[PDB]
Amino acid sequence: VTRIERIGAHSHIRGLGLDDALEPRQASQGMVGQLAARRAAGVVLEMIREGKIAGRAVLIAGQPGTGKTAIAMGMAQALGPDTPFTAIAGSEIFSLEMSKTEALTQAFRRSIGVRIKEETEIIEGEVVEIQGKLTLKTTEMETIYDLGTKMIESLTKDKVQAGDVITIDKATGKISKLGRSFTPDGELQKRKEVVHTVSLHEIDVINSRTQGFLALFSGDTGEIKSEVREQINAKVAEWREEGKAEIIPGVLFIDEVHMLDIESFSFLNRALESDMAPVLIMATNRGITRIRGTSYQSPHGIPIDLLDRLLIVSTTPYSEKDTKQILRIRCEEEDVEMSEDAYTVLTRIGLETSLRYAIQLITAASLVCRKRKGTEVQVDDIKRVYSLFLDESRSTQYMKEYQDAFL
Amino acid sequence: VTRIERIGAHSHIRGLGLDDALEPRQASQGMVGQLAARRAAGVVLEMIREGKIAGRAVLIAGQPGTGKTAIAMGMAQALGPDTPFTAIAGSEIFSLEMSKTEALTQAFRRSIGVRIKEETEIIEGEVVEIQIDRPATGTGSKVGKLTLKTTEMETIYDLGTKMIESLTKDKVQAGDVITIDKATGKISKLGRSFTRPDGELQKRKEVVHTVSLHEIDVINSRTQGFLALFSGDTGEIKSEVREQINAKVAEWREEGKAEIIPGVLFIDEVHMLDIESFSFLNRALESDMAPVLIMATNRGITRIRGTSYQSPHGIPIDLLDRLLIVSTTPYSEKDTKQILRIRCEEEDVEMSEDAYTVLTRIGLETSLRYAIQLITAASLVCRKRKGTEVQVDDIKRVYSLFLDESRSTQYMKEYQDA
Amino acid sequence: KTQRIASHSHVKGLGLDESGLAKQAASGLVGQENAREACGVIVELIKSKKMAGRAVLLAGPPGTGKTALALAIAQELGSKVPFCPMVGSEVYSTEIKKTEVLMENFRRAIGLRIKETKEVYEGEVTELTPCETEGKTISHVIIGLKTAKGTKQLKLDPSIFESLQKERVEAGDVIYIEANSGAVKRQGRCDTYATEFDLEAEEYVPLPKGDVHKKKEIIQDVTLHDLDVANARPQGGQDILSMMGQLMKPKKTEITDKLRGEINKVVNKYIDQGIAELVPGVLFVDEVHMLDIECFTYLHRALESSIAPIVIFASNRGNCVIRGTEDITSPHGIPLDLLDRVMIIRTMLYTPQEMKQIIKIRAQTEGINISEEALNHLGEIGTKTTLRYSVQLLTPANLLAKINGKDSIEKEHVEEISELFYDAKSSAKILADQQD
Amino acid sequence: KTQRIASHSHVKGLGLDESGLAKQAASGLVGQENAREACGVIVELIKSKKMAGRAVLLAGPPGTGKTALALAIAQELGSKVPFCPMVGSEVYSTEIKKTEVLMENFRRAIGLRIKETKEVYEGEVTELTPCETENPMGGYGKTISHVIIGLKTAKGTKQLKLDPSIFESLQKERVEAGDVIYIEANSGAVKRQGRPKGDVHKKKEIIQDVTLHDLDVANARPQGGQDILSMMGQLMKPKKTEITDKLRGEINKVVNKYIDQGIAELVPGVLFVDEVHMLDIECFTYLHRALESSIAPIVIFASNRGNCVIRGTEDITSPHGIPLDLLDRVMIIRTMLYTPQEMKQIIKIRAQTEGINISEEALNHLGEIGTKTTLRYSVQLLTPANLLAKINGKDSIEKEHVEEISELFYDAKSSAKILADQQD
Ligand SMILES: Nc1ncnc2c1ncn2[C@@H]1O[C@H](COP(=O)(O)OP(=O)(O)O)[C@@H](O)[C@H]1O
Ligand SMILES: Nc1ncnc2c1ncn2[C@@H]1O[C@H](COP(=O)(O)OP(=O)(O)O)[C@@H](O)[C@H]1O
Ligand SMILES: Nc1ncnc2c1ncn2[C@@H]1O[C@H](COP(=O)(O)OP(=O)(O)O)[C@@H](O)[C@H]1O
Ligand SMILES: Nc1ncnc2c1ncn2[C@@H]1O[C@H](COP(=O)(O)OP(=O)(O)O)[C@@H](O)[C@H]1O
Repeated sequence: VTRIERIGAHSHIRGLGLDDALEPRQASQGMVGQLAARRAAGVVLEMIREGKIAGRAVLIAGQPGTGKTAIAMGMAQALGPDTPFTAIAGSEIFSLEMSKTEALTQAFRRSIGVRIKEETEIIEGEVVEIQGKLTLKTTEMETIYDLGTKMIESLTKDKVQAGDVITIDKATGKISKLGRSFTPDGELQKRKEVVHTVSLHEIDVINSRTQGFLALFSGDTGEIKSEVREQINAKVAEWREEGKAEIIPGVLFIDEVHMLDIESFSFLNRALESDMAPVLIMATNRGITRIRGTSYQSPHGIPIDLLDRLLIVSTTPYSEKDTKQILRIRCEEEDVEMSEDAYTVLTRIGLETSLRYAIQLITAASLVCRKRKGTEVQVDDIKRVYSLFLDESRSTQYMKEYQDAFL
Repeated sequence: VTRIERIGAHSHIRGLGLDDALEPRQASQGMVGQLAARRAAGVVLEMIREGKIAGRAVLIAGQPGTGKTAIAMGMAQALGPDTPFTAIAGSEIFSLEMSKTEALTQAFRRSIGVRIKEETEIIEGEVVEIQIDRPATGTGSKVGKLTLKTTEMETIYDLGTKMIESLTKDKVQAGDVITIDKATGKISKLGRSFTRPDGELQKRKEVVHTVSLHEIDVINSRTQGFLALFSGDTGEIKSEVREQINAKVAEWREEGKAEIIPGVLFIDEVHMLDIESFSFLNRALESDMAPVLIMATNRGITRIRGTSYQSPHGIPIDLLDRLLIVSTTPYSEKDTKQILRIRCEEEDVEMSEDAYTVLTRIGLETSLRYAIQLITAASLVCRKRKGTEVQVDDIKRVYSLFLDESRSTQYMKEYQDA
Repeated sequence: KTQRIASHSHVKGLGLDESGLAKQAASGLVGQENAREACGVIVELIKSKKMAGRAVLLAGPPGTGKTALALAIAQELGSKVPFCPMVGSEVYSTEIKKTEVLMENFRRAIGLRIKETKEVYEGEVTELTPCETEGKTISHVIIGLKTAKGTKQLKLDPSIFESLQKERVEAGDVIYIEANSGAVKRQGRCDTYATEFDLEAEEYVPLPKGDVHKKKEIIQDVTLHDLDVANARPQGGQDILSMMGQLMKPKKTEITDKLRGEINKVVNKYIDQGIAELVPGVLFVDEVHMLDIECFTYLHRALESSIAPIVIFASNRGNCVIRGTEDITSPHGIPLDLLDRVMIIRTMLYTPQEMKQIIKIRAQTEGINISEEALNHLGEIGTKTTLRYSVQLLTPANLLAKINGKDSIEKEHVEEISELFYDAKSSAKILADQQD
Repeated sequence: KTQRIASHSHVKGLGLDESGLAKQAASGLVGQENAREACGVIVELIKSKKMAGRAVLLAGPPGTGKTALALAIAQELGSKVPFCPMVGSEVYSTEIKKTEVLMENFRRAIGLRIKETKEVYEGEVTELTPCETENPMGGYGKTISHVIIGLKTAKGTKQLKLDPSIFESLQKERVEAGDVIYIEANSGAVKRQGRPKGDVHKKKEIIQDVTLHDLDVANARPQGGQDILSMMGQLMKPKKTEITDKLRGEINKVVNKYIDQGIAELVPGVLFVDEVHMLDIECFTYLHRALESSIAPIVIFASNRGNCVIRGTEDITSPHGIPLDLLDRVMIIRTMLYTPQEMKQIIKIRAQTEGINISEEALNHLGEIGTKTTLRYSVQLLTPANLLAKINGKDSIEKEHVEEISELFYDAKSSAKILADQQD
């Protein structure tokens, strides 16, 4: 029994620990350090929970290894279930059959949700043929349903047998399902009040003729721009005036924004100045990089025009003392115990090498611990794994040969 | 009257002459000279016809005008019938419809083949039929009878009720040749020309049909004809070919029902190509099922397309180390006149020995291909002169009118454009 | 019928001892003990299934044979764990974008394992008149099956009866039936005439042998990619004349919101019911340094996902210009961002003393034994230029040895064929003269 | 009525003597003796049909009449030999790959002559009933796959049987009693709404000249006798690439099957590629094997520049925009530059076809101004001078007219002198 959800780099943390005073705990949900980044992330996260404004952009800055993606994934789980969240890489918007504006526009639209309350009754159960009156049977109770001449001609063409579970809805819906008994639940007469949270794909069902095809894949190219505004904003606007539906804001995350086309940066101007639009959490891992397509030098590889539309939150590298603590937190992931002297060698390696390498040293060493038939890892184990796998800084020294440079 | 088949540049040679001791003849099957490349072509040719190994790459290198392509043409003509041979160009894999990788592995797909041994029952002979089945009072079987005669013997048996529809659709007359098949297909011949009688009274036709790897297409596509006649859409979906195709071909192989026959891939002008294709050739050859390919590169060291680095022989070291290079030497002065003579015999041209001497000097000063272009235009001038033999004056005037690149290089002093 | 020694068949996998140490020469693999243990850890990582999204790296000069070591990694895990290679040149596609291609590969690695009991009912079909009847329809099917081993009767539903009536079915015909409800039907499969003529055509086959009911245990593993592509498309065919020619199969990019969530939920339910068991895949990437930088920035974010399987990378060249940057250079042709977090495995060239050993293993694998002199001279030619030159020269030496009539290879044959086939180094020496 | 005066419209032949000598002034073509004598062997090469796959490159200064000479070759070979002009920029296409256009150029160049004997049945249509539907198996009621349709003609009435697919195809179109409907063995539907001499049964031999490429496109997509294929006939595929085995192997095999019977006859074509120095290097790479092909027709090229940088290389430069490997395969032809005397003559020869009477003094002045800058300018100054002569009422062109016309329009070289003043 192995679920699809598995242990991973960002999968070990669940939720973002916060307090009423917005004071980040020392160790909360597997997160240690970055008190300023966690506090500011809690402020902008509260801004997401309030939903008083739209079209905001937050850019976090810092050195590689400060947990930029870990903060975004931490805020994603703390947003709560049944809420739209869209996190896309900078290369996902590129498409040959689709325009560069279509992917970003749909990225802004798909994050905004709509809550609609509809009350519909559902009568579902078994079927018993009696000669036209069908007796609906369920585990809890059984009732008799009389039928006229309207549904007889419809059931003669359709395939209906005794024992099959049928679901009929007062919406006048008809759904035929398998028996699922020899191979239902509840009551036959029930009044169901259900709140259906709907995404912004209403633009796609109104634009397209059928939503079944385009619901399972990206499908069609860029939709007409006038339909997204006049018709969609008109219907949603009237729904806000009537009070039937309530739009719920959402989060849109983009990682590695340092490399992007200038067209996207020019479109983000109107994207942020648009009436409705989700907040933007941006993560740039490079201080100064030339924007692709032109020759320029700007901070965070972004134009100076869009530079003032982002709220930058700086981060600090983790201290050597906190590395042992977060590694102790990572020890609980695989349920593998380490000796007290092993954290000194592992942290010592993590000082001169990247942190993720030390994250892989424990998991890689636990397998050799299994080969040693021991119940706990040893210093010789991690010292052997360090000889088996070496850091980039160590492998660079052995590249001084340059036998074939391919130059 | 004539077959209307025009002779090309490499159409002059037919087959590849070889010996049991691997000693190349002076002139064998049209090939003259290049004894080293002849013996090497015999080694790789025997290895290909062996079929014991697959996935090996052989590269041939030579200067322009050394006859490097004609060797591969002789290997293709001497490869034998019913042997799949794929010939592609380095620029042909570039397409806007499909990716270059899918086109390359599509050529690798077309190279390999599968032979399946099946047996069916096919009736051969004339048809003598009297049809009473058309009129009927009610509904009935309307079987009737049938009478067939063959040079071996004659057979008389009733008509089929299921095939009477195909008999009414197709043209059936007295003395007409029609072959009924177990597949319930329609195959007939002309009975008016033969009768103004062949086959046996009862005979089974067992034919082994070579099945190309295109079966992946009909398996993936809804219809086999559309994507077989034209490219249509792109290739098959990923992970489908290995799972369904490798599983099915795994059920065909080792069970004795079918065998795998590796093919030969031929790429032209590989010197200019993108590094992605060069990287895909290595892993494509390292795959379990790969054809034995031969590639020809005329140019020397040249920068590969896609990068600013100049690789040796216009190919990176990764692909160069993966295959063996066979270098070809230019034609000797003694072999040049022999090539001119065999081209005279192939093109039915009669030239004087002095024309072979002067034209041989032209072959020493200029490339042999230019001389092959001079003799063709000189034969027509000989036709204008009405003589039955070409003269040195005619081919000299042809050399005066048509100027070689090396001769026309000195005429660029006009500075018409820059 | 014959394996034909496809590619290199001498690799049976690592085959290391239970103590954990690696032999000098084991299972045809010689040397690379540090790489042997390095690749011996990752196979235990895959067999443990504790982590998802791990990254492996093979760093070595061209010709060290790390791809064959990856094949040993694939053979050690067995046929249970799905393993497929991905070349760096297949990411670029006209119809499908590169991001959707790489995503489809990450969905290709992981797979599901379903244990199903196949019940095969095949034989002569004798259809009895249905007993149930009355507002009439069918609602009950009674079909008899008669084989030389015995006769049985099977009751079927009217839906399967319509599935049979879709094709041509007649009394006394052999039909195959599976628990999947798929039934292969052939009109007139039994051998009979009764019409006085043999022209009925169709297929004339004698009565099959074996029992009617066949109970088997078949465990099928289906990759999640085929499930996403199969469920995303209507996957219908031959039910309409116009639609089959209308659909061009553009293979458009799937959406992550609906499809990944739906497939994830239904697979979670199927594995929670105990019907299916999810197994991780292995991704082996070649020429990783030749991908575009967008495939890198999408690649690290893609592997950082919890649902991403373990991926293996290989660096065939040293420091080179990054694809698409044209300016910034990075070691191993990979940027410093993705070069981090990926484990590094050292691969070193073999000493000349192993040349004759590897050539000997390839010789005994091909099935031809060579003399000690041909092994010494051929080994000297191998260590003089490259191992691939001698390994590829092993076959033509046996070919010429067989043509002359000798049962074994001699130094005159290998040294004679070495002059006919020029190595890439000597061919590069003859060139560069700027001639012709 | 009006030929639009393309300026290339007046030609007859190369004007070569029966012994092979090039006449000074023949068929309105004066000059380029080496070019015409060089093409006299080319027209015999194309007329001989024995050799194929040989390319001839034309080189010379701009305006030497190489295009008009190639047109004179196409007109000398006759209307039976197809001539397809093309430029290096035409091969670029979004739907078609770059190599497929050059690949099919050899197919559209080669001509074919097919004699198709067809039977036609015409007359007044009289129908009885349609084909009834049938239940699955069961033998039904028979009376299927037989269509009884009578035809009434002036010679007589004859009843004919037709297949169910034919009547099924005619059911979509409007069918009434007493209408003339043409029936052929090709399953074509020809009807006349609102409305027959000769016998009911007819047979005729239709000789059609079809290029190979037309058989390629028509072979890839059928005429749409079927319903779905007719829907594909209504919705046109933008383009599709044909496989090599279908484009070459199969069609060449069945063509060879038509050759041995003697009914169909194949004729070689002429492929004219102009401005080849702007063609990409990839079309040269494929053009190597395209020139090495046995069935490839003779190709003619034109180079308007002495030396150019090879497209896509950005570094290596080559004469005539062609690589040396490909330049060795083509046969170079050098064209002589025109003298002012033959310019003064060719201006008057051009004025003859134009239908404008020009005095000798104006011809001399046009020869002077043509020698000063370019001949093409004096060619373009012919019409405005005559129009001004018609406006002023003069019967013929005068030196003052060409002086005013030459004064209004600035020369290209003079404009080049006025250009680059570094203003605005
Ligand atoms: N404060 C933290 N607490 C726990 N884990 C962290 C923290 N910061 C980073 N990590 C871990 O470090 C790993 C690598 O982070 P990474 O994505 O490289 O950060 P960045 O994107 O800022 O370079 C992540 O998987 C994350 O789980
Ligand atoms: N063995 C041979 N005998 C006769 N002619 C040959 C031979 N080899 C090559 N040729 C001639 O060379 C021409 C093709 O040369 P090619 O292979 O293109 O040279 P390269 O490979 O140097 O470009 C053909 O027209 C053919 O007539
Ligand atoms: N440990 C080993 N012992 C013997 N031969 C090996 C070993 N590893 C690899 N090889 C040989 O190397 C070949 C594969 O090399 P490959 O991985 O393609 O080189 P590269 O990685 O440079 O492309 C195989 O044919 C195999 O015989
Ligand atoms: N020898 C000639 N005889 C008759 N007309 C000629 C001759 N040479 C050139 N011309 C005329 O010159 C005009 C322009 O020629 P052009 O096509 O520019 O030559 P090229 O193709 O060599 O550049 C043509 O319309 C043609 O009628």
